[PDB]
Amino acid sequence: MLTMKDIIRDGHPTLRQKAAELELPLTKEEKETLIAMREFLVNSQDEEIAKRYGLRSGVGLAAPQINISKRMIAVLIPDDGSGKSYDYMLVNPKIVSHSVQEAYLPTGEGCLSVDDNVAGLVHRHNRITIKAKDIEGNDIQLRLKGYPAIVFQHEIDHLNGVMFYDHIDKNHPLQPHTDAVEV
Ligand SMILES: O=C(NO)N[C@@H](Cc1ccccc1)C(=O)O
Ligand code: NI
Repeated sequence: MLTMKDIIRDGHPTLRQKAAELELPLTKEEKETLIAMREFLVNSQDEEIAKRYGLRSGVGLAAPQINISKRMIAVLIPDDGSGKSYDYMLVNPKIVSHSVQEAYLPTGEGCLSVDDNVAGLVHRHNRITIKAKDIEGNDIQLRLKGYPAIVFQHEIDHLNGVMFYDHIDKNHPLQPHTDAVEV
């Protein structure tokens, strides 16, 4: 199983590289590392396993964060309210379209790879369409709004060497953009 030992930290140069596109089919090694990335998120969300193994709670993980410079992401967003849950292991995820209207978490964002908290709103697209492959090479198209769109944008950022804190207005960090939706 993966643990916080496996997650590299702000300053590691792998987090600032552009992740390489994967060829398909995936190698067994690649499937296994993507299943383990999901398993980490699952483990990080069980309070007993997470206490026992000192896991931070996470809803998304990009392979660069375990120092693998490949374009795979895991998202595990539990039901929490609506009936909408998100459980996705994506290969070569790409945002193909998005809203002009922005969205932000009113408390800013966190990062398993970031030991500090950073204050500041991170404005993202309220709505996105993603095309990607699943672990078996089949085609996935996601239409996402609000919380999940923000999480996926966070994870895809990692594949392009971008960190949540790069989006933070240096002067007015807690000023919401006009007509930006609060999630
Ligand atoms: O750090 C990772 N993945 O990179 N995952 C974040 C996801 C996230 C995104 C935006 C706001 C809050 C949280 C986490 O702490 O669960
Ligand atoms: Ni992060």
